[PDB]
Amino acid sequence: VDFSQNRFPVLNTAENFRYWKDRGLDRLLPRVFPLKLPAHRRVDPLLREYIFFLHSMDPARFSIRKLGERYGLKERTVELICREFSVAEFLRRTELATPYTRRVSREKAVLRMKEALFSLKLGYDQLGDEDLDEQEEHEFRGFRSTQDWIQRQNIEVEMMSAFPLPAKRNPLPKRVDVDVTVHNTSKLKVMNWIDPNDKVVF
Amino acid sequence: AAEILVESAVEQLLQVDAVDPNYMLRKITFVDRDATNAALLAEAAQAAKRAWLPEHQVVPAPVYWSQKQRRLLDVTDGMLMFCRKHTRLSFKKHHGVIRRQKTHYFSNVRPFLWRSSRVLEPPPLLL
Amino acid sequence: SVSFKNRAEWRAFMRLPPKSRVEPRRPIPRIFPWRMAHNPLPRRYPLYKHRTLFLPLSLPSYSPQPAISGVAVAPLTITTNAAQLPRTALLQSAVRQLRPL
Amino acid sequence: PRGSHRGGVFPVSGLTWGMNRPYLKRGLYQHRRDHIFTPRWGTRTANFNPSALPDGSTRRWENDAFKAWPLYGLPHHVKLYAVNEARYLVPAARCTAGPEITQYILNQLDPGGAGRNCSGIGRPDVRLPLAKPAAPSSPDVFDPFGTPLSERSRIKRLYNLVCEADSWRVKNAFPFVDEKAALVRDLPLAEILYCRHTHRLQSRRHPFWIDMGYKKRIVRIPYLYRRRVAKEEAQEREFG
Amino acid sequence: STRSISGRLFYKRRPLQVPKLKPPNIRSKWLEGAPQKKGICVKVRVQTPRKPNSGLRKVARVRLSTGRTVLVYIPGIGHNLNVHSVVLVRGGRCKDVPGCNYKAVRGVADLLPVKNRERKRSKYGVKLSSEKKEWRLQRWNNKHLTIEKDRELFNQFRWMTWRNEEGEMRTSPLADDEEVPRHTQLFNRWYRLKMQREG
Amino acid sequence: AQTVYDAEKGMFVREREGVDPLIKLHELRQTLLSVSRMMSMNKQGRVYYFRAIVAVG
Amino acid sequence: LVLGSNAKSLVDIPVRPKPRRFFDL
Amino acid sequence: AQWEAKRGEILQYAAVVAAREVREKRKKEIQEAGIDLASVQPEHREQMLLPRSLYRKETRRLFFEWRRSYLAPWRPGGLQKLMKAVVTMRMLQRETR
Repeated sequence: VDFSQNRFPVLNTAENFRYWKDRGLDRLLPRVFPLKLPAHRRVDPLLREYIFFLHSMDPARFSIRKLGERYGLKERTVELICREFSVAEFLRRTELATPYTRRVSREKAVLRMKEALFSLKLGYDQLGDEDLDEQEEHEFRGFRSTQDWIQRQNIEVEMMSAFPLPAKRNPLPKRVDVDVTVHNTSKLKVMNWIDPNDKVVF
Repeated sequence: AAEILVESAVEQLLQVDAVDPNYMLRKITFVDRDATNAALLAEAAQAAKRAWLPEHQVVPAPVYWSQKQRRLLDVTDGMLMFCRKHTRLSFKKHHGVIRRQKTHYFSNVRPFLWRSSRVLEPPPLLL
Repeated sequence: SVSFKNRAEWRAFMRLPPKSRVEPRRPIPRIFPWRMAHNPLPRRYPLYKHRTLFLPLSLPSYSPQPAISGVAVAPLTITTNAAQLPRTALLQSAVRQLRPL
Repeated sequence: PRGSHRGGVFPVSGLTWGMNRPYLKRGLYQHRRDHIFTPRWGTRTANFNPSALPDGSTRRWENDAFKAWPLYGLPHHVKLYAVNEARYLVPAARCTAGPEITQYILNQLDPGGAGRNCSGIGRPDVRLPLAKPAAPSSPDVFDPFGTPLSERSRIKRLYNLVCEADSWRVKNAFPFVDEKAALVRDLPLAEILYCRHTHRLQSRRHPFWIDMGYKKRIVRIPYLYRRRVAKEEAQEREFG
Repeated sequence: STRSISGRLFYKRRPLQVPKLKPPNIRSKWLEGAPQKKGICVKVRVQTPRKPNSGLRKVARVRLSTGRTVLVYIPGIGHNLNVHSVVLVRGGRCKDVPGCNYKAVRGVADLLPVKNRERKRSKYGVKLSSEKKEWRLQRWNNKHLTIEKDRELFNQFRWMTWRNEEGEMRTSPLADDEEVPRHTQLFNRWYRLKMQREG
Repeated sequence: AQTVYDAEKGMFVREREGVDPLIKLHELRQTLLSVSRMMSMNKQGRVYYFRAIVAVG
Repeated sequence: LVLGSNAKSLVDIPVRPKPRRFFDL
Repeated sequence: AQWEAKRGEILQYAAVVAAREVREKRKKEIQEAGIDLASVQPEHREQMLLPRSLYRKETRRLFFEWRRSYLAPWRPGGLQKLMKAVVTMRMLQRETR
């Protein structure tokens, strides 16, 4: 079972960092991985209609946050569900287009096919499975996640001591310009250009 | 937690569920000793005001003005002749690969850069 | 009610009112501060795989961060995404906006 | 860039070109997707349906669809998680240093605390599958009420690893000895470029002309097929 | 590797010590940094290429507008250049002929374009003939061909409900002397569309 | 004698001396970096043989 | 070396234009 | 579940009705076209009167029309109608109270 010179049986190791990821000639095997689908397209359409009804009826009592809390979804997912259902209902009731005549992009057509096959195989979910407020979990999320961009280093070289070491110089947040609208009407939009470095503010 | 607490208090005071209301509880006071927690509760109460009280309800300015000028239109069958196309799907017909990078920058990018700082579209104004 | 039997009638209906050829007439295009010049787009199979925006958070502070109320706050990973901020980071962002200054 | 490619033009699939090769001449051949890895996550039908009623009997799932659209929470997933949970908790289970170090090891294995969602394994008010049963936690202090211990929730990281292992699961003689054989096989470029997509070339061609090429193929390939088949049939008729 | 910047006068010494190879395109130095120059043919003749090659290369000594006289190769098959003929000259090296570093642009000035040329026309100044233009349109009048699989499938599936070009319906499968009919809405669609758009 | 059956090939392949038999040749791969036609001279004239460079890992 | 007929171009029959059936929001 | 259980018999009856309807329609179309069936061979006549394409298409069309009529109450409007009615009734009760 291989050898380790030190005892640290955890999942946070270079060996276990990206677990199951090929590290030899098997990197050239054409493996098939599960396809990703949106939650607002995974949940059942009847659940979508129910959420849309609740929100379009009482957006205060049936808030986006409350709907997501009850049905195990995210606020963005609930918003997308409501927008899509409202668009579809508007089109259907105004008799502008059927669900199979609205011109869409190739990507959205492929997404529709993906969800159709997902429902035919596994069936639509009857409840949401997302999390309302994602957690601070150590996971690989692309090459950008594997390094300290500010320090420009992937490895923290440090000495061994039993006593405190000098603290690291902390970064200072970048002071970038922003535009903040201050007065908008049907004719004119006025926004204040802010320079966060200007010392005399008045 | 603050959102849940304040929303539950509001709903119970409004007796939303009851078909035969029992108006007994009329004063609910969230007392906290930590400044941060009290401020978070105050923020939750402010959001609750925005959601419930019609006075404090807010709307993006574009939506506000569009709905203020809202009008009812009469669309006939002949008015949608060119709102529909021959193709079932839409895709970009040209790649975004620039043939001459410096010429493109000089002709189509630099002339519109009146400042060298990078600023995003402002968030909408709430009315 | 108007019937657009041909494209000429549609153009006539959609045409904006005439404007002088001395004033600005065409809107200035939007420039996004992350794709100012190229607009990458995908040009290689698979053409429609899922692409997720990731903005590194790294380590905004390297010093011991005391707990806010009871939440640890102190960082535990370098892989956090700034476009998918966690609970405690949002809590810090909210406390900063409430600081008295 | 602009204009035609000036220099060496190689197939993007990585397959060689020649008289008896997959490609006759040099080229990119980006439209030839049969030379790259495209999983079949949908269904498949046949040209003909023998049955007298259109019941959709020809439609069938593709083999790759079972890996494309998996189902989690299966009994083997549960069994694997149970065994792996036992093995993974071995360290905290057999720690005999003190409550402080035990909690430290438990937190390292499954981070948790205020504002966090953990498995509650180390909590005094959670039930665990001990081998030798003991007091939940001497006689003086206990819980005078019933208060049954709550269940323990799963370890999310380990459960996700167990569930995702499926994507990485992989499915005398005529004594004729080969002398013109290779001792260590061979690793061409096509074996890599078939499945590792990020190594392939990104096209500078207009999607309009890509679509036009597809439309031209859909109308011209059958004519070439019929051209060669007609040659063969005319030759056979002449021989007859 | 930093031995070449020793002392105090490095900033003037080292920039002098650098490669001194010939310019990349010095072979065409008599164009004076111009894409091409006009010249007068002072001599027109045929020269013998360096061995092992054998044959005769058509060459001319030409006095450029700058006053310099240079050797110029006449690319293509056949030419009408004589003495006192004006030719446009571009940079191009004919390796066979000794000292030849410039070529003549076909179809410009008194140098007529190559005759009986149909490929690389833009490199010899040959226009697209009207016959070629007409054939590039009449070429895609698609031809109808069958392999008897069309016959099988037509007699098995299509003959039952089929409509002729005039709209007539079929009452019997395909005979032995009848070709598989064309699809009225799919056969020769592109060529028919172009013809109908024209008129 | 001294041959092993390969499932994918479906045929027997010889066992070569000099190679360490412990090494599993089914999990090694090779690439041909270069092959050249060298020449030698003898009494009757010129003799051609070949040289090859191969990477295995 | 038969390649086809080409005698009947089928140009007198017009090609019906595709309908505008797909809605664009 | 009931439709799935009875799927086969539904499809068979749909096939019967489609056969009859297609026979009638094809007879009408041939009569309009002006072809006398007395000259067509009986094996040809049967296929002409009941073409496989039209027969199968009509069978499937009838099957799916029956399915859509059977499952109509759960289209994107029915749930809204039901929930609206329930909420309206309870709101009337509470308003009177």
